[PDB]
Amino acid sequence: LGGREAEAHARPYMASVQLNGAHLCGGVLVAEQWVLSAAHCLEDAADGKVQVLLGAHSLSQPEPSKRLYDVLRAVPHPDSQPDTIDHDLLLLQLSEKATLGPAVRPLPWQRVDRDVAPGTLCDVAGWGIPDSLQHVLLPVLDRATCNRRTHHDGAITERLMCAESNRRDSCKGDSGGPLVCGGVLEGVVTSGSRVCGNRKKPGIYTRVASYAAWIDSVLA
Repeated sequence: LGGREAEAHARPYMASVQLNGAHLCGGVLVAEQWVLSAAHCLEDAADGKVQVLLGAHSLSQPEPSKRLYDVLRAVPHPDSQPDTIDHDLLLLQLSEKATLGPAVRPLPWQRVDRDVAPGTLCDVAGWGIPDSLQHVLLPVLDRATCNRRTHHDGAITERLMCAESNRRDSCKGDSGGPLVCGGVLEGVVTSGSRVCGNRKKPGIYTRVASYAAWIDSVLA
């Protein structure tokens, strides 16, 4: 473990989904040629060019591991739609297998369909408003509380999970950012609301383990 040039990055699985050269959404490298993000990211596809940037820590600094990849195909869950929070997953296939290294490496995702224990501190990372990749450990909430914190609209299914969150988070945070617990991908954020108000809201993430068969079916 020594390459005088290429530097190691703490979160080598983070991918930046870009549109016309600017950060659109965070994503996670889950296989050499696949990046998982949220379907709502490709919402207002300005019809521009969409690419995936890997090996980046900071989007405003030169780094030897940064590499741009084009997208061969974008596969949103078949049941996702703009007016629902459900099945908000999106798999992007890169133009070619990503060259892996100290700054580029796939992250294992949870295939065992069981809830993350409430209270567990999970790593949420992404590029907010962007510069250096931002990350915070947020505690997972029990579904009961989350349901009541969402004003009880039964919006939280067993295919979704919740984490604590502050205001900036719910308005200035990465719109496709993963939720990683114990080094395993567990969730993908469902929010993208850019309107910053005083309305505090918990963080809602799509549980990847809940869509294991689908992810498997797509990557096969």
